[PDB]
Amino acid sequence: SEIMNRTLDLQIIMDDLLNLLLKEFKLDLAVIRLVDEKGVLRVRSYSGKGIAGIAGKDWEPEIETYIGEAFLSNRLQFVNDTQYMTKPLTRELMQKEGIKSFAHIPISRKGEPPFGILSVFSRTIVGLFNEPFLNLLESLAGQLAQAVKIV
Amino acid sequence: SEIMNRTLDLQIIMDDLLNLLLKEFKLDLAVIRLVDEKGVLRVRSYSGKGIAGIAGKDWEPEIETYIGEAFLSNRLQFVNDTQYMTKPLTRELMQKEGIKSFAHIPISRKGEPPFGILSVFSRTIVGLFNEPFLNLLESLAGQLAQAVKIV
Repeated sequence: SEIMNRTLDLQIIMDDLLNLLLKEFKLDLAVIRLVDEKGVLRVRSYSGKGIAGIAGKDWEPEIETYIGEAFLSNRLQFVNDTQYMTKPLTRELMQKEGIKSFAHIPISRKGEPPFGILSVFSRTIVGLFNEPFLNLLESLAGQLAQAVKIV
Repeated sequence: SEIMNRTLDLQIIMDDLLNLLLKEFKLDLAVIRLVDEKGVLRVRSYSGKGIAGIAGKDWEPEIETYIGEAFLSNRLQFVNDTQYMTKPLTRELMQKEGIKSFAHIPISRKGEPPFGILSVFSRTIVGLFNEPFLNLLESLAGQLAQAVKIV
């Protein structure tokens, strides 16, 4: 109940942060996933449209996906131009959704194993993910990590 | 953490229900508020646009508002046509947002004190809230009440 209310507060924090991110940058979709008790990466927050399609499901982390690789290696993964991906069906599925550019960023406290992924997608531009922007996403991700741990 | 995950599941249940409601009916905004520890009605879920305006804040329940009256008396309150409200500034503020019609429905388990309000608004039509539709909202509200209590 107290923990319940802190979790509901956590939700609003996450949702507001993704909404501000989409306002400020040429991203069209953003998703936060958190590991549940069973270790599945569950969708807990998202902003923009597309959650009902390709970028929107729950994931058992696995090295064969970009998102599983980010989580499992604790290192960001990104594609600056979807035309040049090496996974041909996945590439095809994503371009069909209009995705030009994407990134998966681990959500972890400094020196600790990640407990989620921040995933972001532009249907708008390629080349979004230069080092300055990756800097900012990792800052966003750290502030999310902090807020979760609070609960 | 377990309770945390059940609360995050509760969120998705609420959000999906309001999204389905707005799909099926000529409502343009829906809000769920739940009482926090201090007794304030906090916005915990919403669908549609308008949350950043008049229909969107947290409320200390009070008999001088329609929403406080619904909560405090445990009885639904509704206005079928905003042109005929007796609160002149409030009426003016709402019509300026384009609101034609609204309802506040207590969220309670059968025979128990309410622990939230389901508020719904149409910018689309007057007369929405006939008895059949009020039936359905109270059913929605009971299924929400159940889900919260689960957590």
